[PDB]
Amino acid sequence: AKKDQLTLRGPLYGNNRSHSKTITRRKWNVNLQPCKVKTADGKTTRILVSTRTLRTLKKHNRL
Amino acid sequence: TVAKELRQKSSEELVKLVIKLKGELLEYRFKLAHGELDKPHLINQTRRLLATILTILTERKLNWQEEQANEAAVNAWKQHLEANKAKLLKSRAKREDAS
Amino acid sequence: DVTNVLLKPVLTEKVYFNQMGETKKYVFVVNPKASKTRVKLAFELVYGIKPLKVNTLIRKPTTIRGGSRFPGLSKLEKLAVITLPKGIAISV
Amino acid sequence: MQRIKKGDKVVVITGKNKGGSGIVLKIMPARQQAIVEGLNKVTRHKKVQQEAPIFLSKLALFDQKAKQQTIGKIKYVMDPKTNKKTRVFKKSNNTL
RNA sequence: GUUAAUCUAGCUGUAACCAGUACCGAGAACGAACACACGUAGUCAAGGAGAGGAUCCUAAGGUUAGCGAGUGAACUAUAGC
RNA sequence: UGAGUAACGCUUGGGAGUGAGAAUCUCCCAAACCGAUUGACUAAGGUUUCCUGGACCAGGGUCGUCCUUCCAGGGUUAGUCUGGACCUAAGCUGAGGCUGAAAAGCGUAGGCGAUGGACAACAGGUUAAUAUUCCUGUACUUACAGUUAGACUGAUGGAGUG
RNA sequence: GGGUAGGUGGUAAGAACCUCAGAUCCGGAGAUUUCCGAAUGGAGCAAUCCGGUAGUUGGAAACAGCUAUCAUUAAUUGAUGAAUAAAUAGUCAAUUAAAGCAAUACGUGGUGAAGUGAAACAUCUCAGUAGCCACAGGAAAAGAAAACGAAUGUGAUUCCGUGUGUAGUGGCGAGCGAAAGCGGAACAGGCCAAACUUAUCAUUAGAUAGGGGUUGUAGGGCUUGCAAUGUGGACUUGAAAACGAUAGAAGAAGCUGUUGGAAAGCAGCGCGCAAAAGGGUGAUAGCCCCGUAUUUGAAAUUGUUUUCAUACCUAGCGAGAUCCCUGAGUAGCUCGGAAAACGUUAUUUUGAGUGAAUCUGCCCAGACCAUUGGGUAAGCCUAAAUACUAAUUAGUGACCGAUA
Ligand SMILES: [Mg+2]
Ligand SMILES: [Mg+2]
Ligand SMILES: [Mg+2]
Ligand SMILES: [Mg+2]
Ligand SMILES: [Mg+2]
Ligand SMILES: [Mg+2]
Ligand SMILES: [Mg+2]
Ligand SMILES: [Mg+2]
Repeated sequence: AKKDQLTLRGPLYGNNRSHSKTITRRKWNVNLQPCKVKTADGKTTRILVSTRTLRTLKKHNRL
Repeated sequence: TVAKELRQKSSEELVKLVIKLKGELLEYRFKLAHGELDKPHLINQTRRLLATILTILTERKLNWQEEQANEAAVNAWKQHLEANKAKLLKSRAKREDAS
Repeated sequence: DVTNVLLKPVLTEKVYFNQMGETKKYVFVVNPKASKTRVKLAFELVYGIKPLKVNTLIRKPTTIRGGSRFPGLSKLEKLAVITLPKGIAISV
Repeated sequence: MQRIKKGDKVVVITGKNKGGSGIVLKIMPARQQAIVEGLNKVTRHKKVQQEAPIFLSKLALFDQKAKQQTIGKIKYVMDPKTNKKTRVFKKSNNTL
């Protein structure tokens, strides 16, 4: 699954409304990056996490 | 004719009754296979009998199974093995004489 | 050892032809799932003669009653013949 | 109960036979038939005088305790103090 | 493993389970809508002449090609000339 | 209606018998094709079509006392044969796992998967129908204990062979 | 328990029995419930094959009977344990849940066409329709205002009529089509986070379990007093009672004649009614039968309601003052898209980026600013009216009556 693991925010499906307004179905994929994390039992883990939650992790100092 | 079976030894006499009913039911059916069964109505009854008895040994917590806890036949088998001795002995003697 | 594996004997001309010999091959029909070990143990504990050899065949079902507006199917049965030593013979 | 039981006398109200008093032998309650002895003897031609069933509507019980051996209806409502359900004639009081 | 297990050779005894096993295997039982001139893996494969499983005739064995009986015109197919 | 027209899809002659009825069925005798086959054994398939007795609505390109049709009764017998209980190939499935909006897809260990590898039975006879299966005669194998003698065995793994 | 006098299911006569010591039958509750099948010991060509483990019986032993257990995954608990010393991954064990099916119906959610219309066609419509897929449920979803929107105003949601085919929107073409307001069915609003306080965690707590507190004419906490013992339910256990559902019991009244195969018709003289609904009976029956109206009744199982007790939750008016709290990668802003009636626009959502404030606040009243006025997001829960009926029971039809 190309959704992240902390939350489950998945792709968003929309239209590729070009000039002259021809419609074409298209997908938006979340930005996934392999940044680490540290749990409160040790067990440092590597999880595919999206960037929006990466910022939240960065400010709550969960690394 | 069931309360007259509850009162019986609902633990142990019923097991002997069950084995007797199975045996005589088997011999009934065998008699039915050939001729000489002149009361074909006895089968339906005897099966009908067991249906009650097991129904008791199932209401009580027990089982029909595990309650268990040749006049000239032996002579005929002895003759068979003796003939096998004779044939085997005759065969061995011919093999050892040949060599 | 329920001896529910001796359903019935079959009496045919072939059975008499084979039976009047010396080996005295009886025949029975047994539970379709039964096996030769269970058959011979059952014979031991129903009559009292430890049998010599046991043979089993099965008659696969076929069409029965042919064309009669309600055609049907026959019965799947396992016939086991039971052999006995030379000097012994019992009845059913 | 049942208006007609095996054994009791009974007569015919309608049909080719009138006042054909006789005894009942068999009753088939599922198909509403009765087999009254001495009535509707049809000469079977087997390839014999076996009877022919008569529907329970035609039949009617036969009073035998009144001087006028006439025909009447039946009550069941009489449950005698020392008895179970019984049959009693409406235009009389004669059990069975 | 020795305070003997395990194997080898022999003697006595015991046991050897489950399904298949018929018949057809094709100019009438299979695949072709059929008792349809078609198709379908492998095996056995006699004698004379012959290089041979070719070719002609026969053997072991096996079949009566499930409409006939006539006549012997035109005409058609097939052979012969 | 076309029409009682085309068609009836490779082959004979007779004697005796049966039967109400015969070209058509049973027997006999010839005759004519097959013979690297129309013969004999089996795999694949099909699923009782097999054997005996009976019947002749329908099916049979005619008829029929007869059929591979119909009806009643019957027949298939394994330590060694084909396959499981042993083995694996292509490949299939596939715990965890990887990837994928969803279903699913990919795939590791394991497991399946013969058309192949390894494994011990021959001859003859018998019934209407079965036969390395039943029977007769002679055999071998793989386990199990108990026993006599000898010997220290030596695998879930390594090697050789296969 | 009911219930009588026959019965052993239909093509079904005969044969052999059971039964009026109360069978069959009918209703409630039970037990048995081979094999495959989510299929789950391991396989597999579905309904077959091959087993392990622990007991017991037989046997000298293989071996065979007879019992129970043996899938995976997730959570929790315990044990064990790597490269690496400790630790985690992993492995083993124990307990508890589901995995599937179907009512071709209804609900939500994801994804999502084309035919066709436009007299062609791409924007558009068909259409967020069909289909595929996940997920339940007896109904679901939604929901208690950062609202409507123009006023001395309404006061959760849902559903019906109307507003209206309106205001608008649309290659301003085809077409699409509300939100207010109004009349109605039904009506309930509750609870956490955080301030503060308690106990304990090498108390580095920034964590665990309590108290307390729930918001807008702003509220609550913090300091201090008065009045309270009570309604109230979105609700736990018992007891009692009522009314039902599942077998059933009683249940009025007629003879005569003619045609006639048979009269129940037709005709004569009667009769009964809380029953002239219906079905059968040799032809069209109120009175031949079976029922119906009516009056009744349950050992056992089950439903709705009510009463009494029973927990948990729940209650009110004031005084002090720069005290503290009032849901952060959040609301916005930007780039691409969409839901909304609107073809992108206030409002609402978001894949990417950036990013605030704290009652003198924040948002809103179709771009926007000021004034005035309304409401307090960024946390949760919620019966009722509503949609649907393959199913059980009673019944209906200006519905079909064997090419329907
Ligand atoms: Mg051919
Ligand atoms: Mg060939
Ligand atoms: Mg040759
Ligand atoms: Mg040739
Ligand atoms: Mg002509
Ligand atoms: Mg002509
Ligand atoms: Mg012609
Ligand atoms: Mg404005």
